Amino acid sequence: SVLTQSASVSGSLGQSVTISCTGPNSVCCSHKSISWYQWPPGRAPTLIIYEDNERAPGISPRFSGYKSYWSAYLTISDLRPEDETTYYCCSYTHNSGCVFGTGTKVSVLG
Amino acid sequence: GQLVQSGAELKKPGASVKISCKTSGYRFNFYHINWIRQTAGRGPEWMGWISPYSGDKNLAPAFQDRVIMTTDTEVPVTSFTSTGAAYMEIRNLKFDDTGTYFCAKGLLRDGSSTWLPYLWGQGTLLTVSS
Amino acid sequence: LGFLGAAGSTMGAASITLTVQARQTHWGIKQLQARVLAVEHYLRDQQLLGIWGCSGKLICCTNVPWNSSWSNKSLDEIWNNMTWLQWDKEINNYTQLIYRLIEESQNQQEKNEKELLELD
Amino acid sequence: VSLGFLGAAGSTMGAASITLTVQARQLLSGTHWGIKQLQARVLAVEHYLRDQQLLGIWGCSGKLICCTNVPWNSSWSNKSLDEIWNNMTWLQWDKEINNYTQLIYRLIEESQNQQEKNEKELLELD
Amino acid sequence: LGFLGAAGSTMGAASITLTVQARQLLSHWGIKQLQARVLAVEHYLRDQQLLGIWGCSGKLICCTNVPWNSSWSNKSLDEIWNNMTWLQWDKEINNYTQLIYRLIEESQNQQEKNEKE
Ligand SMILES: *[C@@H]1O[C@H](CO)[C@@H](O[C@@H]2O[C@H](CO)[C@@H](O[C@@H]3O[C@H](CO[C@H]4O[C@H](CO[C@H]5O[C@H](CO)[C@@H](O)[C@H](O)[C@@H]5O)[C@@H](O)[C@H](O[C@H]5O[C@H](CO)[C@@H](O)[C@H](O)[C@@H]5O)[C@@H]4O)[C@@H](O)[C@H](O[C@H]4O[C@H](CO)[C@@H](O)[C@H](O)[C@@H]4O[C@H]4O[C@H](CO)[C@@H](O)[C@H](O)[C@@H]4O)[C@@H]3O)[C@H](O)[C@H]2NC(C)=O)[C@H](O)[C@H]1NC(C)=O
Ligand SMILES: *[C@@H]1O[C@H](CO)[C@@H](O[C@@H]2O[C@H](CO)[C@@H](O[C@@H]3O[C@H](CO[C@H]4O[C@H](CO)[C@@H](O)[C@H](O[C@H]5O[C@H](CO)[C@@H](O)[C@H](O)[C@@H]5O)[C@@H]4O)[C@@H](O)[C@H](O[C@H]4O[C@H](CO)[C@@H](O)[C@H](O)[C@@H]4O)[C@@H]3O)[C@H](O)[C@H]2NC(C)=O)[C@H](O)[C@H]1NC(C)=O
Ligand SMILES: *[C@@H]1O[C@H](CO[C@@H]2O[C@@H](C)[C@@H](O)[C@@H](O)[C@@H]2O)[C@@H](O[C@@H]2O[C@H](CO)[C@@H](O[C@@H]3O[C@H](CO)[C@@H](O)[C@H](O)[C@@H]3O)[C@H](O)[C@H]2NC(C)=O)[C@H](O)[C@H]1NC(C)=O
Ligand SMILES: *[C@@H]1O[C@H](CO)[C@@H](O[C@@H]2O[C@H](CO)[C@@H](O[C@@H]3O[C@H](CO)[C@@H](O)[C@H](O)[C@@H]3O)[C@H](O)[C@H]2NC(C)=O)[C@H](O)[C@H]1NC(C)=O
Ligand SMILES: *[C@@H]1O[C@H](CO)[C@@H](O)[C@H](O)[C@H]1NC(C)=O
Ligand SMILES: *[C@@H]1O[C@H](CO)[C@@H](O)[C@H](O)[C@H]1NC(C)=O
Ligand SMILES: *[C@@H]1O[C@H](CO)[C@@H](O)[C@H](O)[C@H]1NC(C)=O
Ligand SMILES: *[C@@H]1O[C@H](CO)[C@@H](O)[C@H](O)[C@H]1NC(C)=O
Repeated sequence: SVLTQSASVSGSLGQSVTISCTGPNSVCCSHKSISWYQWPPGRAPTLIIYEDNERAPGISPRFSGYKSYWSAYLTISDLRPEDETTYYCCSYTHNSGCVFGTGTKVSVLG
Repeated sequence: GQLVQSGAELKKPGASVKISCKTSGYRFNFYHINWIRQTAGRGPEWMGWISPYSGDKNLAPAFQDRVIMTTDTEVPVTSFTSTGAAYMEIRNLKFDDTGTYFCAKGLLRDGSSTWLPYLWGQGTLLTVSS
Repeated sequence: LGFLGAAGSTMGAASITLTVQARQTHWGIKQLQARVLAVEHYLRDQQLLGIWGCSGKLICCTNVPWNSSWSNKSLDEIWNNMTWLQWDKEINNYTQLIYRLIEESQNQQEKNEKELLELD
Repeated sequence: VSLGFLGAAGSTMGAASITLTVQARQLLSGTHWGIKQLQARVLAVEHYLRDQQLLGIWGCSGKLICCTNVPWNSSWSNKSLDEIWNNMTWLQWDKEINNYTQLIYRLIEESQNQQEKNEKELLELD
Repeated sequence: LGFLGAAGSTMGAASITLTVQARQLLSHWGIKQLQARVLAVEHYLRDQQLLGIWGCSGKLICCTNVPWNSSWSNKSLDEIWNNMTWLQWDKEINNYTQLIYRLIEESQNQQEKNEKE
């Protein structure tokens, strides 16, 4: 859990929501890729973003990711009630395993 | 594409547990199998993966001394579909090993992210008690 | 590898082997038919390449845009998650359409190149 | 929107140039009976290759339209480009120069061989 | 001139006539006639396939990246091009011809890998 995320991010429906993920510069994000998951409690997770730049197959266009040397982030356009779940970032390389961060919760205002 | 896991089981400390993961609807040998664990005090953690094709394994140091992975030989259904199963055994269980265990299908062949999970089983619970 | 050795590999992985696969009284009558048949198939493929302007190359880029109705898959989904055998099924109803579009584009390209030369 | 095979035959030469691929394709595709079918298959191959043999020699292979370095002779035709391209079918044109077709072909072949000889020499000097 | 009229000429002089021989490579008893017609086609295509493999298709003269091995011949270019016929030349390297052909094919394979990048 060397990667850290804000405990929560809030916004109104239809609002853009952005989730940051950061860590030690040896971990994030040089020579590393970030994947982003939805992980509702009591249920299997769904993967939204690969390589911190691309939507996974079956994923709606409202989701996108951005990358920088110091940090990476997930942005959710058009926030909907269905998106009010726990999210996790993960660092990975082609030669190493997944390292999950602390995670965050998205909250809908209203 | 679907994965099915062994149901929840109660264990005594120091006991080993084996969890099966039956698969269907896709070629078993074409994708990595990822074992993922979730514990309330730790969150999700990667336990490692095994290739069904080569038998090659990549485990975190945390699990290298405790976890053994193996797979069944695939049985074909169509030229592009097969069935089979993955198994994992955890030795010397501790109370810290309690949590939900998931089996997941690898994303793709020949990519930069081949072993990342894409499809997940529902997952099942492991409990440890005196 | 060898002839068709890449068939189970992904489409992207297979691209390295195209060079390898680019290659290749009663009984006497059957051999004559066999010889003619082998020639017809060789020339059939070369006929299309010559028309497309792709002749002499294993890989030939064209000016025809991809239509998403032929496939909605991303490049990573196609090149790294599929065999050529699987891909051939997905576009089986569009293959002839694509071929005609390549041919039309080639004729327009050459017409334009002729006109550029006429102006010099 | 295609006119179909030979649909351009009645068109002007300039218009016909749009449809060259229609004609180029299907040159190969379109017991007593058994031998006749075999002869038909061999003949179609010889026909196709005959034209390709000339194109490969001319350096025109792989192209639908191939410009050359051989000058037009007014004795072959005295017509202006508009008189040819906008006022004639290819059928009419072939008849007009039917006696010069082989003469032109030999001149193209000679020019190609000299061109390649010169290209080699230019590379040898580098 | 004429078909093979250059055969006794120097290799350099002969090169002016390559098109003369390049053309006319094409053009019960019904079976016998077909076998000959197919044979003429197969030989024509055999040579064309080699040119396609070598990357020389469509060219009468084709330069390659394969270096000349002096063991195949130690003769100077002036001695070869102006003091020999092609008939004599083929005899001198008749035992190395298949080796040279394989080397050209290998060189093209390396070139194709580079063009892909
Ligand atoms: C039949 O189908 C199966 C379906 O899976 C095919 O298998 C798939 O094959 C591809 C390769 O073609 C694999 O992708 C690559 O995986 C490596 C990581 O590999 C892990 O396993 C290695 C062992 O297994 C492989 O090799 C054996 C043979 O030895 C095969 O039998 C297997 O099938 C596998 O191919 C192991 O050696 C690796 O070690 C690394 O990690 C361990 C961890 O503990 C370390 O100790 C090691 O030191 C080492 O670091 C590893 O455990 C990835 O690295 C590859 O990524 C590179 O290539 C990608 C594609 O180009 C690229 O996108 C990436 O960015 C990355 O690029 C780097 O490497 C390239 C190659 O060298 C360079 O060109 C590039 O410049 C850059 O440097 C890649 O993801 C699939 O994982 C594998 N799938 C499965 C399920 O196993 C199989 O090949 C088919 N068979 C045939 C004949 O077609
Ligand atoms: C069979 O044989 C016939 C006869 O030879 C071929 O027909 C010829 O086809 C060519 C194709 O390019 C024609 O060339 C063009 O001619 C038109 C002439 O204008 C006339 O035709 C129009 C047809 O749609 C018509 O709309 C015009 O009249 C209407 O509109 C005007 C203007 O508003 C109005 O005033 C009238 O009252 C009408 O309402 C008019 O009758 C010309 O306009 C074209 O110009 C364009 O294309 C050329 C070439 O690219 C270009 O240079 C120009 O700049 C412009 O872009 C063009 O010149 C030719 O006229 C036809 N000949 C005849 C006798 O009709 C036919 O194609 C052959 N068939 C086959 C299968 O080969
Ligand atoms: C790699 O490819 C697999 C398989 O895809 C199948 O085979 C390919 C070669 C192509 O021919 C595809 O057109 C073909 O479908 C991908 O997995 C597939 O994903 C889809 C969803 O996108 C699965 O179907 C869904 O299943 C869920 C189950 O809950 C339903 O809710 C959905 O409605 C839908 O039916 C499909 O089952 C699954 N594989 C197979 C064999 O069906 C895989 O995603 C792909 N990898 C990547 C990175 O693209
Ligand atoms: C048949 O063989 C004879 C003898 O080898 C060939 O004769 C040679 O022909 C060439 C021209 O094709 C002559 O070349 C010229 O020589 C003069 C000097 O004499 C030079 O100034 C020119 O620039 C050019 O090089 C060559 O001299 C001549 N050799 C002799 C001994 O006379 C003949 O050409 C052959 N025929 C064919 C069709 O190959
Ligand atoms: C894709 O094909 C359809 C076929 O009806 C066509 O309408 C559409 O314009 C095509 N798209 C592009 C970008 O050419
Ligand atoms: C192509 O047509 C066949 C029926 O001829 C159909 O079974 C197949 O699914 C079609 N392919 C696509 C991609 O629609
Ligand atoms: C043009 O043709 C005449 C014969 O009609 C010929 O004598 C003359 O050399 C030709 N011109 C060219 C440049 O070929
Ligand atoms: C071709 O030559 C013949 C005489 O051999 C002559 O009758 C005919 O008109 C010529 N054709 C043309 C198009 O000049």
